[PDB]
Amino acid sequence: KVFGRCELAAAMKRHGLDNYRGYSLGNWVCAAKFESNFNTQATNRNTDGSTDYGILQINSRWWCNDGRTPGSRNLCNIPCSALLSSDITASVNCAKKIVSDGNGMNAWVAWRNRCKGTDVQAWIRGCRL
Ligand SMILES: C[N+](C)(CCO)Cc1cn(-c2cc(C(=O)O)nc(C(=O)O)c2)nn1
Ligand SMILES: C[N+](C)(CCO)Cc1cn(-c2cc(C(=O)O)nc(C(=O)O)c2)nn1
Ligand SMILES: C[N+](C)(CCO)Cc1cn(-c2cc(C(=O)O)nc(C(=O)O)c2)nn1
Ligand SMILES: [Cl-]
Ligand SMILES: [Cl-]
Ligand SMILES: [Cl-]
Ligand SMILES: [Cl-]
Ligand SMILES: [Cl-]
Ligand SMILES: [Cl-]
Ligand SMILES: [Cl-]
Ligand SMILES: [Cl-]
Ligand SMILES: [Eu+3]
Ligand code: NA
Ligand code: NA
Repeated sequence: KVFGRCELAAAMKRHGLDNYRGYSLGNWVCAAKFESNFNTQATNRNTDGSTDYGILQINSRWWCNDGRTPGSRNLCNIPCSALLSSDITASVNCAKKIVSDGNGMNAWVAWRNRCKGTDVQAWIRGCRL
Protein backbone atom coordinates (compact mmCIF):
# COMPACT_ATOMS: atom_id res chain seq x y z
CA LYS A 1 0.00 0.00 0.00
CA VAL A 2 1.26 3.50 -0.78
CA PHE A 3 -0.22 5.80 1.87
CA GLY A 4 -1.09 9.42 1.34
CA ARG A 5 0.67 11.85 3.67
CA CYS A 6 -2.35 12.68 5.87
CA GLU A 7 -3.61 9.11 5.66
CA LEU A 8 -0.33 7.88 7.12
CA ALA A 9 -0.28 10.67 9.72
CA ALA A 10 -3.75 9.61 10.91
CA ALA A 11 -2.80 5.92 11.08
CA MET A 12 0.40 6.68 13.00
CA LYS A 13 -1.51 8.90 15.44
CA ARG A 14 -4.22 6.33 15.97
CA HIS A 15 -1.50 3.78 16.78
CA GLY A 16 0.05 6.08 19.39
CA LEU A 17 3.20 7.08 17.55
CA ASP A 18 2.56 10.82 17.84
CA ASN A 19 4.84 12.18 20.58
CA TYR A 20 6.09 8.68 21.33
CA ARG A 21 9.39 8.97 23.22
CA GLY A 22 9.00 12.70 22.62
CA TYR A 23 8.99 12.55 18.81
CA SER A 24 6.17 14.59 17.29
CA LEU A 25 4.04 13.12 14.52
CA GLY A 26 5.81 15.12 11.79
CA ASN A 27 9.09 13.40 12.67
CA TRP A 28 7.53 10.01 11.96
CA VAL A 29 5.87 11.14 8.73
CA CYS A 30 9.13 12.71 7.51
CA ALA A 31 11.04 9.54 8.37
CA ALA A 32 8.55 7.36 6.51
CA LYS A 33 8.65 9.57 3.41
CA PHE A 34 12.42 9.31 3.05
CA GLU A 35 12.71 5.69 4.22
CA SER A 36 9.95 4.22 2.03
CA ASN A 37 8.13 6.94 0.10
CA PHE A 38 5.11 5.91 2.23
CA ASN A 39 5.13 2.45 0.58
CA THR A 40 4.50 -0.46 2.92
CA GLN A 41 6.04 -2.90 0.43
CA ALA A 42 9.45 -1.18 0.32
CA THR A 43 12.49 -3.41 0.82
CA ASN A 44 16.20 -2.65 0.57
CA ARG A 45 19.25 -4.86 1.02
CA ASN A 46 22.05 -3.68 3.31
CA THR A 47 25.76 -4.29 2.74
CA ASP A 48 25.94 -6.84 5.52
CA GLY A 49 23.25 -9.00 3.92
CA SER A 50 20.41 -7.84 6.17
CA THR A 51 17.33 -6.20 4.63
CA ASP A 52 15.17 -3.23 5.64
CA TYR A 53 11.40 -3.70 5.44
CA GLY A 54 8.29 -1.55 5.21
CA ILE A 55 7.27 2.04 5.75
CA LEU A 56 10.00 2.60 8.33
CA GLN A 57 12.61 0.29 6.78
CA ILE A 58 13.06 -1.90 9.84
CA ASN A 59 16.27 -3.96 9.73
CA SER A 60 16.38 -7.79 9.87
CA ARG A 61 19.82 -7.54 11.54
CA TRP A 62 18.09 -6.67 14.85
CA TRP A 63 14.31 -6.46 14.68
CA CYS A 64 12.58 -9.13 12.56
CA ASN A 65 13.18 -12.58 11.13
CA ASP A 66 13.56 -13.04 7.37
CA GLY A 67 15.35 -16.40 7.41
CA ARG A 68 18.34 -15.11 5.49
CA THR A 69 20.23 -12.86 7.88
CA PRO A 70 22.41 -15.44 9.66
CA GLY A 71 23.51 -14.42 13.14
CA SER A 72 20.83 -11.73 13.41
CA ARG A 73 18.23 -11.04 16.13
CA ASN A 74 14.44 -10.77 16.01
CA LEU A 75 13.81 -8.30 18.82
CA CYS A 76 10.27 -7.44 17.66
CA ASN A 77 9.46 -11.16 17.50
CA ILE A 78 7.90 -10.96 14.03
CA PRO A 79 8.49 -12.18 10.50
CA CYS A 80 9.88 -9.33 8.43
CA SER A 81 7.03 -9.85 5.96
CA ALA A 82 4.60 -8.59 8.64
CA LEU A 83 6.29 -5.24 8.16
CA LEU A 84 5.10 -5.10 4.54
CA SER A 85 1.36 -5.34 5.30
CA SER A 86 -1.10 -2.63 4.30
CA ASP A 87 -1.95 -2.55 8.05
CA ILE A 88 0.90 -0.63 9.75
CA THR A 89 0.29 -2.04 13.23
CA ALA A 90 3.31 -4.34 13.21
CA SER A 91 5.62 -1.65 11.88
CA VAL A 92 4.40 0.85 14.47
CA ASN A 93 4.73 -1.56 17.37
CA CYS A 94 8.24 -2.51 16.31
CA ALA A 95 9.23 1.15 15.71
CA LYS A 96 8.20 1.88 19.31
CA LYS A 97 10.74 -0.71 20.50
CA ILE A 98 13.42 0.65 18.19
CA VAL A 99 13.06 4.28 19.24
CA SER A 100 13.09 3.20 22.88
CA ASP A 101 16.38 1.38 22.75
CA GLY A 102 18.57 4.34 23.64
CA ASN A 103 19.42 6.13 20.38
CA GLY A 104 16.00 7.54 19.70
CA MET A 105 15.20 8.30 16.07
CA ASN A 106 18.90 8.39 15.12
CA ALA A 107 18.42 4.70 14.35
CA TRP A 108 16.77 5.86 11.10
CA VAL A 109 19.55 7.18 8.93
CA ALA A 110 17.21 9.09 6.62
CA TRP A 111 15.60 10.76 9.67
CA ARG A 112 18.98 11.89 11.02
CA ASN A 113 20.11 13.23 7.66
CA ARG A 114 16.89 14.67 6.24
CA CYS A 115 14.38 15.29 9.05
CA LYS A 116 16.27 15.97 12.29
CA GLY A 117 16.42 19.70 12.98
CA THR A 118 13.97 20.64 10.24
CA ASP A 119 10.43 22.06 10.46
CA VAL A 120 8.86 18.61 10.68
CA GLN A 121 5.38 19.96 11.43
CA ALA A 122 5.18 20.91 7.76
CA TRP A 123 4.66 17.21 7.04
CA ILE A 124 1.23 17.25 8.71
CA ARG A 125 0.12 20.69 7.58
CA GLY A 126 -3.47 20.67 6.32
CA CYS A 127 -4.30 17.22 7.70
CA ARG A 128 -7.41 16.77 9.85
CA LEU A 129 -5.95 14.99 12.85
C1 LIG B 1 -7.12 8.96 -2.08
N1 LIG B 1 -6.37 7.92 -1.45
C2 LIG B 1 -5.66 7.18 -2.45
C3 LIG B 1 -7.26 7.05 -0.75
C4 LIG B 1 -8.22 7.64 0.22
O1 LIG B 1 -7.82 8.39 1.10
C5 LIG B 1 -5.45 8.49 -0.51
C6 LIG B 1 -4.18 9.10 -0.98
C7 LIG B 1 -3.84 10.36 -0.90
N2 LIG B 1 -2.58 10.48 -1.48
C8 LIG B 1 -1.73 11.63 -1.60
C9 LIG B 1 -0.77 11.65 -2.64
C10 LIG B 1 0.07 12.73 -2.72
C11 LIG B 1 1.10 12.80 -3.79
O2 LIG B 1 1.25 11.84 -4.58
O3 LIG B 1 1.86 13.80 -3.86
N3 LIG B 1 0.00 13.68 -1.85
C12 LIG B 1 -0.85 13.72 -0.87
C13 LIG B 1 -0.79 14.89 0.05
O4 LIG B 1 -1.59 14.98 1.02
O5 LIG B 1 0.11 15.75 -0.12
C14 LIG B 1 -1.77 12.69 -0.63
N4 LIG B 1 -2.18 9.22 -1.88
N5 LIG B 1 -3.12 8.38 -1.61
C1 LIG C 1 2.84 22.35 -11.03
N1 LIG C 1 4.11 21.79 -10.69
C2 LIG C 1 4.45 22.17 -9.36
C3 LIG C 1 5.11 22.29 -11.57
C4 LIG C 1 4.93 22.01 -13.01
O1 LIG C 1 3.80 22.11 -13.45
C5 LIG C 1 4.06 20.36 -10.82
C6 LIG C 1 3.19 19.65 -9.84
C7 LIG C 1 3.56 19.13 -8.71
N2 LIG C 1 2.42 18.59 -8.13
C8 LIG C 1 2.30 17.94 -6.88
C9 LIG C 1 1.01 17.80 -6.30
C10 LIG C 1 0.91 17.20 -5.07
C11 LIG C 1 -0.41 17.01 -4.41
O2 LIG C 1 -1.45 17.53 -4.88
O3 LIG C 1 -0.49 16.32 -3.36
N3 LIG C 1 1.98 16.77 -4.47
C12 LIG C 1 3.18 16.88 -4.95
C13 LIG C 1 4.30 16.35 -4.12
O4 LIG C 1 5.48 16.38 -4.57
O5 LIG C 1 4.08 15.90 -2.97
C14 LIG C 1 3.46 17.48 -6.18
N4 LIG C 1 1.35 18.84 -8.95
N5 LIG C 1 1.79 19.47 -9.99
C1 LIG D 1 8.57 21.26 3.12
N1 LIG D 1 9.49 20.17 3.24
C2 LIG D 1 10.67 20.63 3.90
C3 LIG D 1 9.92 19.63 1.98
C4 LIG D 1 10.96 18.55 2.02
O1 LIG D 1 11.03 17.64 1.19
C5 LIG D 1 8.85 19.11 3.95
C6 LIG D 1 7.46 18.80 3.53
C7 LIG D 1 7.08 18.11 2.49
N2 LIG D 1 5.69 18.09 2.50
C8 LIG D 1 4.80 17.51 1.58
C9 LIG D 1 3.89 18.38 0.94
C10 LIG D 1 3.02 17.82 0.05
C11 LIG D 1 2.03 18.63 -0.69
O2 LIG D 1 1.73 19.79 -0.29
O3 LIG D 1 1.51 18.12 -1.71
N3 LIG D 1 3.03 16.57 -0.20
C12 LIG D 1 3.84 15.73 0.37
C13 LIG D 1 3.74 14.30 0.00
O4 LIG D 1 4.52 13.53 0.54
O5 LIG D 1 2.90 13.89 -0.84
C14 LIG D 1 4.80 16.11 1.30
N4 LIG D 1 5.27 18.79 3.60
N5 LIG D 1 6.30 19.23 4.22
CL1 LIG E 1 9.30 16.27 18.52
CL1 LIG F 1 4.99 17.61 14.13
CL1 LIG G 1 17.80 -15.18 9.75
CL1 LIG H 1 17.48 -14.62 -0.78
CL1 LIG I 1 9.06 -14.38 14.16
CL1 LIG J 1 -3.00 1.05 9.00
CL1 LIG K 1 15.48 10.76 22.27
CL1 LIG L 1 13.55 16.61 14.59
EU1 LIG M 1 1.65 15.60 -2.18
NA1 NA N 1 18.20 -10.16 4.52
NA1 NA O 1 16.71 -11.18 12.05
